[PDB]
Parts: sequence; structure tokens; C-alpha cells
Amino acid sequence: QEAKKVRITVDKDPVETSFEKWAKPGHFSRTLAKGPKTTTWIWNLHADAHDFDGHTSSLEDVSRKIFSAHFGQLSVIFLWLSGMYFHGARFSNYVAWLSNPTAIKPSAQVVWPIVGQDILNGDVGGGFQGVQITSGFFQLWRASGITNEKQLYATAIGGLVMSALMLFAGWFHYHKAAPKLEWFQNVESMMNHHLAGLLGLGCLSWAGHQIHVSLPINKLLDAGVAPSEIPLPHEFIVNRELMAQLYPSFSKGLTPFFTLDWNAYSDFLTFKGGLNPITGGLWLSDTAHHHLALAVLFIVAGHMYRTNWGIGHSMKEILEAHKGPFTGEGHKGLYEILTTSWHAQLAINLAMIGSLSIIVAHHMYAMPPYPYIATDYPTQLSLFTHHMWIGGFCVTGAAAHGAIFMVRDYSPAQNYNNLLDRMIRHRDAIISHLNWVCIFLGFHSFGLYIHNDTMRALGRSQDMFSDTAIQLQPIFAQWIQSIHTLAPGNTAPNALAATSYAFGGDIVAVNGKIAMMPIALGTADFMVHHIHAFTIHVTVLILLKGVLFARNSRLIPDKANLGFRFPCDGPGRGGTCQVSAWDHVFLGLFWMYNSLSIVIFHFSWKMQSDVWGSVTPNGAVSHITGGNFAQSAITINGWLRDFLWAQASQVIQSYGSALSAYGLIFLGAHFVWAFSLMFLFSGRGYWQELIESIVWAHNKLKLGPAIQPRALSITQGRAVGLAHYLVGGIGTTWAFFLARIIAVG
Amino acid sequence: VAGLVPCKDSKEFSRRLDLSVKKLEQRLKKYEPGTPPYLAIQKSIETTKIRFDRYAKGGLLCGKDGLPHLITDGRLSHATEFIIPGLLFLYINGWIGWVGRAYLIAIRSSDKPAEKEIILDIPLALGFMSSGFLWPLSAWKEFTSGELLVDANEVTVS
Amino acid sequence: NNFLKYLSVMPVAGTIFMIFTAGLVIEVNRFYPDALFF
Amino acid sequence: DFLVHHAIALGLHTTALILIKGALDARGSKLMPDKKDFGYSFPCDGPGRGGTCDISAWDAFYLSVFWMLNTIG
Amino acid sequence: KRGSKVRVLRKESYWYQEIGTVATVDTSGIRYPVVVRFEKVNYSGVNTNNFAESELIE
Amino acid sequence: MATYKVRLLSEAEGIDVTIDCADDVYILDAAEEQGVDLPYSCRAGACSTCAGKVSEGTIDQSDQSFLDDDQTGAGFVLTCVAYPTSDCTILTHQEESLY
Amino acid sequence: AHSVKVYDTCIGCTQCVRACPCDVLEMVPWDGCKAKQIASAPRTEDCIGCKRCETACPTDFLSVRVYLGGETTRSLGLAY
Amino acid sequence: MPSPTFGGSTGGWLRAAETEEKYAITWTGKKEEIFEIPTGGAAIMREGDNLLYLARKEQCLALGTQLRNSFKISDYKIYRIFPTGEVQYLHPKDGVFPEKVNEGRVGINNVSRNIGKNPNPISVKFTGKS
Ligand code: CLA
Ligand code: CLA
Ligand code: CLA
Ligand code: CLA
Ligand code: CLA
Ligand SMILES: CC1=C(C/C=C(\C)CCC[C@H](C)CCC[C@H](C)CCCC(C)C)C(=O)c2ccccc2C1=O
Ligand code: SF4
Ligand code: SF4
Ligand code: SF4
Ligand code: FES
Repeated sequence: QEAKKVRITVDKDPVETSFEKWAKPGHFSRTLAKGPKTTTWIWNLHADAHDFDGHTSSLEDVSRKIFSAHFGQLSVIFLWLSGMYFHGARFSNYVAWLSNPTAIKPSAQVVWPIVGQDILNGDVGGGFQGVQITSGFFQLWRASGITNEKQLYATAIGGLVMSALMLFAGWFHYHKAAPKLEWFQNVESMMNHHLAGLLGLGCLSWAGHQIHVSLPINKLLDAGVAPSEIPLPHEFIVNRELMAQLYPSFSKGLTPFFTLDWNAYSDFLTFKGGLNPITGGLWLSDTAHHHLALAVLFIVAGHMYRTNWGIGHSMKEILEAHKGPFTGEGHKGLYEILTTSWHAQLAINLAMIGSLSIIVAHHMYAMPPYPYIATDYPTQLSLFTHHMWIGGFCVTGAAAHGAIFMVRDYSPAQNYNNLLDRMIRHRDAIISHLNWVCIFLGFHSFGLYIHNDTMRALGRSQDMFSDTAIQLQPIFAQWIQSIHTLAPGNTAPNALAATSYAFGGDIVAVNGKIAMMPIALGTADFMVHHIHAFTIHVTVLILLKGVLFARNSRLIPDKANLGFRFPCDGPGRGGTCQVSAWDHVFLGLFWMYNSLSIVIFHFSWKMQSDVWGSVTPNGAVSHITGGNFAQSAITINGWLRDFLWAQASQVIQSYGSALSAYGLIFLGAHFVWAFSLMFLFSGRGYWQELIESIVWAHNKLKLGPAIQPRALSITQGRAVGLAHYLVGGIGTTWAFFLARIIAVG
Repeated sequence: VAGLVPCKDSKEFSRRLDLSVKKLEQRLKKYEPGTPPYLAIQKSIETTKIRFDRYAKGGLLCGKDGLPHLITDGRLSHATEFIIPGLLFLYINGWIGWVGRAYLIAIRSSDKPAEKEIILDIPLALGFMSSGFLWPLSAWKEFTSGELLVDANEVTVS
Repeated sequence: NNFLKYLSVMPVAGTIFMIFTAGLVIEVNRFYPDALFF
Repeated sequence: DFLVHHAIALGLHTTALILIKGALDARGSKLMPDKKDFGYSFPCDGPGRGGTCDISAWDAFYLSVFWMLNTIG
Repeated sequence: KRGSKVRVLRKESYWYQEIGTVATVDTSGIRYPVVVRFEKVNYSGVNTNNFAESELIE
Repeated sequence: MATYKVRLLSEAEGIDVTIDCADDVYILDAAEEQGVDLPYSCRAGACSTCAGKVSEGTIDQSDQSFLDDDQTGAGFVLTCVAYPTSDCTILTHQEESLY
Repeated sequence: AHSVKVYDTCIGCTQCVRACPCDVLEMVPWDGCKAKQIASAPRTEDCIGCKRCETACPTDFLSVRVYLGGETTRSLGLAY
Repeated sequence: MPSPTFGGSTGGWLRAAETEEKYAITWTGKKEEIFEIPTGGAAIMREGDNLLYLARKEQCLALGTQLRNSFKISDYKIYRIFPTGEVQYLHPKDGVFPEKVNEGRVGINNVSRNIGKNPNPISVKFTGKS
């Protein structure tokens, strides 16, 4: 039993906060504590900075290094959030933006006029000059209902003091009072408070902020009241009857909620759905209804697990009883896996918080949450693409530490015939059927794009795959849009408007600019979604080969004895170049950019052709690129001509304007991208012999360093060609996306 | 002269004065006088005019495209365009080239020289710093003393 | 010792020198902009 | 046209740089003093002594066709 | 020769024409009877070496 | 150059000596300076033949490259990078004892 | 069909036989240094050429040269 | 020298059709330990003598090296099974590990010079030498 063994077990004053280990670096390992005889020591100082399992075998002081370092991470978020709210105060036009947010551009950066760099401060209206900016805090602060300039100045000084508490908390949990491993292995209580007292109260108190503040502000903003003439947020609390003049349910009080007459609160907790045509966004009373819906059953889902007081589903027992006929012993052993190694826990946490942020990017463009974000097509493009790439980067880290756990913390004595062992036993049939389907998909997705490109080149346009050709109609994806337009009335009978206007229904347009149009999925989207199904399958072809062949293979039967990150096992067996599980992540990261650039290119052409544009008061709709995705999207030359060559004209004809900083980054990240391939195509032994000429040029002149100037190591040399490629593969997509949509829209 | 025409009297160079301030005054007529974005443009108007009076009195040599050009045929009349920028450049390039060599001899006669290259001896690094405005009369003395160059039978070689 | 000798590590002794030697070039471009010569 | 010949003369000296390294370090070095006993076109010397990818004079040739096409491009 | 610094004469090592530091000269008829140490460590991370008595110049 | 004492003992051959060393001198260099033969390969910290076991004492063994973290957790010190910073008693001939 | 001949420096630092995962290196007692042993290579037909001796080899430069020549299905490491 | 015994496991990643070389790493244990098969998975390790058929000799040595470090036993023997059925007794080669110094000295592939003392490849012209 653990009838008093969920308690706190805290060491008092473990580490003296001193200065002598603070200035003698490399102090976390035996191989780095004896000075830099070589220049591998400087690059090993940064690579072993967060490799805590190579520092101590004691898991108690490993897990105290994790918990204090999260406070250092969370203090960086509050310092960065203070930089957003302070630049809304002293360096912004947001207080001028609220009087007319339909045509005044957002601005949160005034550049110092120094080198003649003042031309980037553009005429963004409001009597204000500055850089046009696209992170979308301005529609967030209208969604929360910050009206005046003082509340942004108070939050950033309220956020800086929240960082100074959060930075102090990591100091207290490594130098005065540190928990033990008994406290960290109480995971049946950690999922209780995180479900209930983090996300439930994180919703329920936020539902308090939305009902009492953001709903009376955004009911008075869209009526046409100036933001100087709206009553204050502490007048919608101490005066109940002022809320009663907006929603008449507040004249009654708390008695419908306590006595369960909850249909009396329908006037401000509704199920409208769809959009709000006055302010250009989601119905805020739906969002105020959505948060306490999640709150009242996250706290219900909080009390699921076993705690101090007897009741609760034990996490060791629900896992153990899931055995089956095919699955051998079931999950017998996985609970001791996840409460010992953090890398096993990080490999599941990164796939979730990665692929929840891809859900964020898809559940934001077609359901615009924030008011007056619907007309601002630059903010929809930047908030899509940034939530893609974080969900693209954090998903390859799930197979980073999925492979780091296998070589370090996977003991096969504790894993006889359980569920993790059985896929190491049949790891040929996992990869080979994944190896077949990528050749099946890439012939059937990219091979059609060649086949439409040849038939246009060979003259015979009646032999490609188009609407006026051999049609490949996406009949499954065209069907579910016809279901969600019957989701009002029929299938969900209390939903008045649609669940989203992307599936169908009606257009919504705000001040002429189109808020949301129905997306008509045609035969050019059967192929580009199959592109997306292909290149996702290749990324899990490299990465699941990295996890299942992390221990051993038929090339190397003792791969885990060399470590996780090693270059090779010699040029024998024909050559073992890039054989580690590190290089599978290094190979798998490249196809992610070869995946996610296509997803944001499918975004930036379809939404520039079918939904965004202009609406005449008769009802005539004229889009930006004229709806050229019906024909020109089906060929690789059409992706080159009508999208890559054509939409980059706003980037490169933008010198002398305020978008001219983006043209420098557009040439900046062609350069860093073709700085990568020096680090990527070449080897090490060339440059080490090339450095060998230069050490002669210094030892002739008494100029040689006492440290040894070496070439970069091979995993280090593959890593610097990796990070350069993903700066120069993303930064020019960044500088072409932002420069196009600010210019044309 | 020396090829093309001077830009002290050049119609295309004076046209680049004309349409640039005509472009920049078009931004001025959408604001109101007294605002801080109005003063940010009008101060940026005069720093383009005085720039166009800097190159006129400087005697730059260009024409046929309205730009300024530079001459690096060793011309002493054109010494202000490349030579005395390079003579200040090569002056205290040769600080860092010499005091890095001066730092790397006294650090070799130490107990642990490997740690001392990234853990600085700041009273020695500044102690070998300010003897760097007077480098090349001492570096030439170092070249003819003999120990600036070690002998070829004691170097590292393949 | 050992805190001013923490301000002798080559990045941080570089960076407070790099804060200095960047800003030497910035503030001479404050008072003398637009210089092709002298 | 002043500046762009220096883009050619960058690529003229750099494609010379890989290959005068590629000629004169086919025999030996400090990283491999017995490169002559292995031949012109061998893969590597392994991961030992720091790692030795692209050590051969064939792989010292191999980098210049990138720089040759960069230069004549 | 005990003690002091001894320069090398053989090629194919990392330390060629370097300073050297001799230690414990061997007397058994072994081909390489000095186990001379060095600073300025090699590619293998080994600051020591043994070679023969034909490469001293001191 | 301080003074330190190391009591070496090899029970397979049966030799127990007390040698004197300094902070810069290695342990087997002091064993060769008192006339005691000891196994070694190249005096680098990068072999297995020169392994001794620290029975009592404190040894700066940190300049080696052969032995890993756990294999030195039992107290196996190569005698050729060892700076004896204490007065110790060391069991030697432990070259098979590490592996 | 490689050729993994061992040179004359050859101090008997018995870890190349330890680092060989194919048992193609084997110590032979031989008149020489205080270790009194040399590294011999009998199984050159059985080797893979994965160069695991050379990474653990603290001589001047490489007591066990490896230099890769011929090959077979054993040396190429195929399980089929 | 071989004998019919077992190993005790389950697996699905092993030798294919292979008939040029196989073997049997045979050893005596001491307990029901759980060990990683070098092609993957786990096994149960019956306390008497037991054997493993695997494909190629890297898997055979890396199971013999893994058995020496964890649950230390210096008694593993390695054969080689031909397609015709002949045995070889490959690995210890005469009753002992090769890191121990033998008394039977063959001494082959032992050049008697330094590695710089090797001729130029012009001197080995149209023939086979270093
Ligand atoms: C209901 C109580 C509660 C709350 C709110 C949290 C909240 C958090 N925990 Mg936590 N935890 C709890 C109970 C709670 N825990 C218990 C009972 C245990 C033991 C079983 C743990 C064990 C635990 C571990 C081991 C770790 C966390 C981590 C985290 C952070 C996750 C980051 C995040 O989601 O961003 C959301 C961020 C915020 C909402 C920021 C605001 C946070 C404010 C200050 C509330 C903090 C409440 C705190 C529990 C009060 C402590 C009392 C103290 C004043 C004396 C977050 C701050 C992780 C972390 O980041 O470490 C710091 C981590 O590694 N917790
Ligand atoms: C939850 C987030 C998270 C956390 C905590 C870790 C934690 C860890 N990872 Mg990991 N990883 C993650 C996400 C995460 N990773 C993701 C998402 C990926 C896929 C991209 C990887 C891929 C990965 C690999 C491949 C490896 C690790 C390793 C490690 C370990 C040491 C890391 C270290 O010292 O780096 C120190 C910090 C740095 C080196 C910072 C470098 C900064 C990079 C280059 C980005 C900079 C770009 C910049 C932001 C923008 C441009 C700048 C401009 C100048 C152009 C540690 C356990 C390594 C290890 O040894 O594991 C045990 C290892 O081999 N991880
Ligand atoms: C544009 C360049 C390019 C191309 C076409 C490929 C092609 C491929 N890569 Mg690949 N790759 C590339 C760059 C490229 N790579 C780069 C830069 C890297 C480094 C990051 C990698 C790293 C990499 C990995 C790590 C993996 C692949 C994989 C694959 C295969 C995916 C399956 C597929 O679509 O096959 C179908 C083939 C095509 C679509 C090619 C076009 C063929 C057309 C459609 C028809 C054929 C023409 C003609 C009719 C043939 C007959 C005539 C001919 C005989 C003369 C495929 C062979 C995966 C793999 O090998 O397993 C599947 C895998 O895991 N790649
Ligand atoms: C556009 C991509 C690119 C770039 C810039 C370079 C750059 C260089 N290569 Mg290279 N290379 C490339 C691609 C590239 N390569 C490819 C694809 C290959 C084929 C594999 C090679 C193969 C190759 C070989 C084989 C050789 C070179 C050599 C060189 C150097 C030439 C000397 C020179 O120009 O000095 C000037 C340096 C540069 C132009 C590099 C960029 C410097 C930047 C712009 C300034 C410094 C950065 C600055 C501080 C910015 C701030 C950064 C911020 C994070 C703080 C230089 C480092 C030669 C060499 O190293 O000789 C000395 C050589 O032998 N390269
Ligand atoms: C003490 C500083 C110092 C000195 C005097 C030299 C001197 C020289 N280097 Mg050199 N170099 C240095 C540092 C230094 N280097 C560093 C740190 C690197 C690594 C980035 C290199 C990389 C390097 C290469 C790759 C090459 C040279 C070459 C040369 C020679 C020609 C001059 C040239 O173009 O410079 C080259 C200068 C650079 C590429 C950049 C300068 C590097 C830094 C910024 C200077 C160090 C500043 C340091 C903080 C000073 C400390 C003083 C104080 C703070 C205590 C010349 C002998 C070339 C050669 O062999 O010609 C014969 C050549 O190809 N160097
Ligand atoms: C060029 C190249 C090198 C050589 C690159 C080197 C040696 C890096 C040199 C640049 C470093 C980063 C300079 C660091 C200097 C410090 C910043 C100090 C400078 C002084 C001030 C800025 C403080 C490799 O080592 C390599 C390895 C593997 C594959 C490809 C390659 C490769 O292409
Ligand atoms: S370095 Fe590159 S080439 Fe040389 S061995 Fe390791 S992988 Fe093979
Ligand atoms: S590796 Fe070098 S040193 Fe160790 S034994 Fe073989 S030859 Fe002698
Ligand atoms: S050749 Fe390959 S196998 Fe034979 S020893 Fe050297 S590394 Fe080990
Ligand atoms: S004797 Fe070879 S490493 Fe110490």
C-alpha cells in the first residue's frame, strides 16, 4: 500500500549556491572536466549541456535537474510574454486600431532610424509609423477585451514579476529544497492535478474571464461604441445590473445554475456556431460556453486515478489487464518503463504536443476564433504556418527520444514478451510494408504530377488527370462536407448555424473582404492530399526504422554498445555510413521540411484562390489569384509557374518599400541554405587536412594555439548542415509568405 | 575626367536627388504636421539632401547612370575613396594580428595553457592589448630579430 | 576572485567586448552617416 | 562587371584550392601518412582519430565539380 | 638519455620536429626503447608515444 | 612537488612495497624509481594492462581515456595518469579485474 | 579477403583483440617490449574490415593497419 | 563436438535461406537469466548447456561478448555449420581466449618494419603487394 506514501520527500539544502563550479566549465562529465586539449571540447561543451544521463547514474539528481530547468524555461515564456504586452503599450497603434480594425494594419515595432533603416516603418495608419506585424496579438487583445493602453502596460509588468517568481522557483528547487525520486514517481497523483487543477481551473477561471469581461466588452465593441466610452471591466463585476442590460439572465443571478435551471443561461452560453458577421470571427458566447464545458469534465476526468484516499483507477492495473491473444503479455511492464526514464515520457509527450499544434493550425483557419482576424489574411497565414512547423519539429523529437530510450534505459530482462519487445521481434514486417506503401504512394501521387505534366507538354490535354480529363474526384472528402451542412437541424439539432463555413453553406464577408467561403474540394486535391499522405509515410519510414533498429540490426548486432549518437561502425560490411539512430532523426528531419513545405504551399495557393478576395454588394466574388487551382495546380510546372514564380513577384519587386526587409531575408535564406551543403556534402577528413595546411601557417609564425584546432566531428558536421538547411529552407518560405500577403492583401 | 564625368555637375545624379525626395514627400502628405510620424519623415528628408550635398563637395566621379563611383587606380586625388580607409583598416587590423600573437607567447609559458585560452587572463590580455598602436616598427624589428619565423627543420610538417 | 573570473570566459568576455565593438560602429554612424570617403 | 569577375576569381582560386590540395595530399599527411599505400580511390580511413570521411584524393576531386559548376555557372 | 626535451626525426607521427619530453629509457633490446611524452595532443587523443633511439637530436 | 606514500601489493607474485611519490609524478614512475616492475603498455590512460585497484586512498585518475564511468565506480585506476593526492594503499595486477 | 597486417611498433596493448568483434586478431608472444607479446592476424579471410582495431590503437600511427582489398559474402556482412 | 540442444525463445527476425554458412554458439549457463538475442528480442536461458543458431558471425561474437560482460561466464563455444554439415570450431581456436597469450605461436601477417617504411606504389607495378 501507499497509504501515506504519496507524501513529499524533500532534501533540505542539497547544493550550495556558489561560484567555483560556475566558472570552471565542462563540470558535468569526466571527459570534459580536464580542459580543452582539443577543439572537440568546445563543441562537446554545448552538446553535453542538456545530456543529463551522461552526467550521473543517480536518477534522483537527474530528476532534480529536470524540474528546476522547467522553471528556467517557464521564466523565458513570461519574459517573452512581457515583451509582447509591453510593445503593445509603448510601441504600438493598438489603441488607434480598435476604433477601425478593418483597414488599419497592425504594428508593434518602431525601428530606430540609424543606417537609413527607417524605411521599414511603413504607413500603417492610425497616425502611426512602424513595422507591419503578424503574430496576431491585436485580435487576441480584442478577444480578451483589453481596450486602453494602460492594461497592456500593467500586464507586462505583471508578467515580469511572474517571471521573477518563476525564475526564483527553480533556484529554490535545486539549492534549498529538492524533491526525491519518491515524489517524482507519484504519477497517479500528477495526472490528477494536471487534468483537474491545471486544465479544468485553467478553463473554469478563464470561463470567468470570458463571461464577466470579454463578453460585455465584445457586445459593446461591435455595436459601435468607442473604446473610451465603454465601461470598465471592474464595472461589469460590482454592478450586476449593468450586465443585466446586455444579457437579462444576470437579473436572476446564480439560482438557475445552483438549482439546475441551466436553460435560463442560454442567452449568453449558446450553441450558435459558425461565424459572427459583425466582428469577423467566432461567436464569443460559444467560446465562453466551450471553456466551462471542458472545465466541468476535465475536473471530472481529474479524479480518475488512484490517490491517497483509497479510490481511483490504478495505472499499474489497467495497463496489466490489457493482455490479448496476438499481443502476448499485453502491457505488463510499461508502467515501470514510464516512471523511470524521462526519455520514454518525452517520446510520448512530444508526439502529442507536436500533433496537437497541427490540430491548432487546422482548427484556426476554417474557424477563426478571434474578432477581426478573418479579414487579416497575413495573420491567418502566419498563425497557420508557425503552428505547422512546431508540430513538424516536435514530432521528429518523439522519435529522437523514442530511440534514445532504447539504447539507454531499455532493459530486456524487464521486458520479456511484453508489447515493446514483440515489435523488436518482428521489426522486418513493420518497415517493409511501410517500405512498400511509400513506393506505392509516391508512384500514385508524384507520378500523376509527372503524368499531367507530360500530357500538357505532349499537347494532348485530354489524357491528364483534371476536371475536363480522366477525373480523380475525391468522393470521400466531398461527402463529409455534405454531412456537416446537415449538422445544423438534423444531426446535431440544437446547433443553429454550421460547425464551420469551410464545408459549405454560405459565404461570410466582413466590410467587403471575405471572412470565409466554402472550400470546394476538386480533383486537384485528390492528388495533393496523396502527396501529403506520401511524404508523411516517408517520415515515419525513416523514424520508425530509427526506433526499431536502435538496439541492433543485421548490419550491426551490438549497435547499442557504441551508443546512441555515433558516426558508424567502419566502412566494412560495404560501408556503415549514417547507421546510428541519430542519423535516422537527421534523415527524418529533412523529409519533414520536404513534407511541411508542401502543406503550407497547399495552404498558400488554395486559400489565395478559392476563399480570399473581394465581394461586390451585388454578390460578385473576385478572388486573389482568380481560382487557378482548378487547372494549374495539377502539374509540377504549374506549381512552378503559377505559384512559385508568380506569387514571388510581390517579394522581389519590393525594394524601396516597407516590405524591403523581407527581400533581404528572402536572399538571406537562399544563402544559408547554400551554406548548408558545404557542411552536408563534404566529409571531415578533407577539412582536417585542409586545417593541417593552416596550422603550418601559424606554427611558422609562433601563432599556433595551445589547444588543438580540429575539424568538426561527423555527427557534429551533419548537425550543422542540418540546422543551416532548416534555417534556409524555412526562412525563405517565411520571407516569401509574409512579403506576398501583406502586399496583395 | 579619368574616364567618365564628375557627379558634381551631373543631370542624372541630380535627377536622383529629384525623384527620391519627390517620392519621400508623397509619404509626407498623408500625415499632419506636429505628429511624431511627421517629424520622422521630415528629418529623413534632410538626411537625404545633405547626403546629396556630401557627395557633391566630396568630388566623386560618376555619370551616365546617376550613381556614385570609385577609382582604385592608385590615384592620390582619389585617395579618400579607398586608400586612407584602407590605411586605417590595415593599421588596426595589425593590432589584432599582433596582440593575438603577443598574447599567444606568454600564455604558452604557463602551467595549464589549454584552459587559459578560453578562461582569459584579463590583466594579461589587456596587459598585451594597448601595445598595439605601435605594432609595425616592432613587428619589423621582430622580423629581423629572427624569432618571428621558426626554422623549417623545426615545424610541424607531413 | 571567481565572479570577475567568470567574466573572463571567452564568450562572455567576448560579448561585453562585442557589445562595445558593435556599438562603436553604430554610434559613429549616428553622428556621421552616409560616408563613402574620409 | 568589376565585382562579378571577382566572383569568377573566387571560383578560379577555390577550384584550384581543392585540387592543389587534391594533388599534393594524395601521398601523405598527418591524418594519414600512408595514403599512397591505399590508392587514389578508397572510401575512408574509418571513424578513428577523429573520423576520416572524404580523405582520399578522389574525394578531394569530388568537391571541385560542385565548385567547377559553381564557377562556370 | 634521461630527463630533458628530445626532438624527433622520424616522420609518419603527429609530433614531427617537435619538442618532446623523454621518460624511462628501456634496456632490453626492444626496437623502440624510449616512451617519450608530448604536449599538444594528437588526433587519437593520446599525448604519449614510443619510438626508437635513432631519432633523438636533443 | 609534495610527498605521498603508496603501499603497493601484488599477492599473485607476493610483493608488498611502500613507494614515495609527488603530485606531478605518476604512480608507476615512482614504482620504477624504487625498482618495482609493473605491467604497462604506453603510459597514456588508454590501455587495460596497467590497472590497479584503490583499496584505500584518493587518486586523481582523471587523465585516462580507456575506462568508462561505471568501470571506475568500483575503483579501477590506471597507474600511468594517476596523480596520487593522498596517502594510499593500492592493490595492483588488476588488468583482468576490469573486464 | 582483406589484409590486416600488423607492423613492428606493436606494443602488445591488448585491446585490439578486445575491440575486434570477429576474433581475427589474436595475441602471440614475441620477443620485444615489457609486454612480450605481439598482435597477430590469422583470420584475414574471416574479417569484415570494420576497422575496430584502429580506433583503439595508441601507437605513433596504427600498429594494426587494416587496408581493405578483396571481399566475399562474409566480409560484406549479409544475412542472406 | 556439436550436439542436439535448444535455446528457448520466440523470434521473427532471424536467418533467411542461408546455405553457405551457419553455426551454433553453445554454452553452459547458471541461472534462468533474460538476455537480448543480437538480432533482437529476449530469451529465457536454461541453466544447462544451450545453443543458438544465427546467420552470420557478427551476431555470433556479439552474443558471446554480451554473455561475457553481463552474468559473466567464460565458457561460450562457437562452431560453424556448413550446408553439407561440417563443423569448424571457429572462435577460441585452441581452448582459450585470444586476449590471453598463447603458447602456440603462428605469427602471420606480421611485417617487420615501421609503417613509414613501405615502398612506393611505382615499385609495385602490375603485381600485388602493399
Ligand atoms: C493543481 C496544482 C498544480 C498545478 C497548477 C501545476 C502546474 C504545473 N506543473 Mg505541476 N504538480 C502538481 C500540481 C500542480 N502542477 C503536483 C501535485 C505534482 C506532484 C505529483 C506536480 C508535479 C510536477 C512536475 C514533476 C512537473 C510539474 C510541471 C508543471 C507545469 C507544467 C507547465 C504547463 O502546463 O504550463 C502551464 C503553466 C502555467 C499555468 C503557469 C502558472 C503556474 C502557477 C504559478 C501555478 C503553480 C501552482 C503550484 C502547484 C503552486 C505551488 C505551491 C507553492 C506556492 C508553495 C505547470 C506550471 C512541470 C514543470 O514545468 O515544472 C515546473 C514538471 O516538470 N508539476
Ligand atoms: C521537449 C523538447 C526537447 C527537449 C527537452 C530535448 C532534450 C534533449 N535532446 Mg532533443 N530534440 C527535440 C526536442 C527536445 N529535446 C526535438 C523536437 C528534436 C527534433 C528536431 C530533437 C532532436 C534531438 C537530437 C537529434 C538529439 C537530441 C538531444 C537531446 C539531449 C541534449 C540536448 C542538448 O544538450 O542540446 C543543447 C542545445 C543546443 C545544441 C541548441 C542548438 C540550437 C539549434 C541549432 C537551433 C537554433 C536555431 C535558432 C532557434 C533559429 C536560427 C538562429 C539564427 C542564428 C540563424 C536532451 C535530452 C541529443 C542527445 O545527445 O540526446 C541525449 C541528440 O543527439 N535531441
Ligand atoms: C527529388 C528528389 C528525390 C527523389 C525523386 C527521391 C525518390 C525517393 N526517395 Mg528520396 N531523398 C532525397 C531526394 C529524392 N528521393 C533527398 C534529398 C534525401 C535526403 C534527405 C532523400 C532521402 C530519402 C530517404 C531517407 C528515403 C527516401 C525514399 C525515397 C523513395 C520514395 C518512394 C517513391 O516515391 O518512389 C517512387 C519513385 C519516384 C516517385 C521517382 C519518380 C519516378 C517516376 C514517377 C516514374 C519513373 C520514370 C520512368 C517511367 C521509369 C522507367 C524508365 C526508366 C527505366 C528509364 C524514392 C525512390 C524512401 C525509400 O527509399 O523507401 C521508399 C526513404 O525512406 N528518400
Ligand atoms: C553558398 C554556399 C557556400 C558558401 C558561402 C561557401 C563558403 C566557403 N567555402 Mg564552400 N562549398 C559549398 C557551398 C558554399 N561554400 C558547397 C556546396 C561545396 C561542395 C561540398 C563546398 C565546398 C567547399 C570546399 C571544398 C572548399 C570550400 C571553401 C569555402 C570558403 C571559401 C573562402 C571564402 O569565400 O571566404 C569567405 C567566406 C565565406 C563567403 C563564407 C560565408 C561568410 C559569411 C558571409 C560571413 C561570416 C558570417 C557572419 C559572421 C554572419 C553572422 C552569423 C550569425 C549567426 C551571428 C568559404 C568558407 C574553401 C575553403 O574553405 O578554403 C579556405 C574550400 O577548400 N567550400
Ligand atoms: C590571434 C589571432 C589570429 C592571427 C594573428 C591569425 C593570423 C593569420 N591567419 Mg588566422 N584564424 C584565427 C586567428 C588568427 N589568425 C582564428 C580564430 C581562426 C578561426 C576562425 C582562424 C582561421 C584562419 C584560416 C582559415 C586562415 C587563417 C589565415 C591566417 C593568415 C593570413 C591572415 C588572414 O587572412 O587572417 C584570416 C583571419 C580570419 C579568417 C578571421 C580572423 C579570426 C579571428 C576573428 C581573429 C582572432 C581574434 C582574437 C579574439 C584575438 C585575441 C586577442 C585578444 C582578445 C587577447 C595569418 C597568419 C589564412 C592562412 O593560412 O594564410 C596564410 C587562412 O586560410 N586563419
Ligand atoms: C568547412 C567545414 C568544416 C570546418 C569548419 C570549422 C573549422 C568551423 C570554423 C568556424 C568556427 C565556428 C569559428 C569559431 C570562432 C569563435 C566564434 C571565436 C571568434 C572570435 C569572436 C567572434 C568572439 C568542418 O569541420 C566540417 C566537418 C564535417 C563536415 C563538413 C565540414 C565543413 O564543411
Ligand atoms: S566517417 Fe563517414 S566514411 Fe569514414 S567511416 Fe565513419 S562514416 Fe564511413
Ligand atoms: S593495437 Fe597497436 S598497440 Fe595495441 S596491440 Fe595491436 S598494435 Fe600493439
Ligand atoms: S579489422 Fe574490423 S574487425 Fe578486424 S579488428 Fe580492425 S576493426 Fe575489428
Ligand atoms: S600503459 Fe598504455 S595506457 Fe597507461
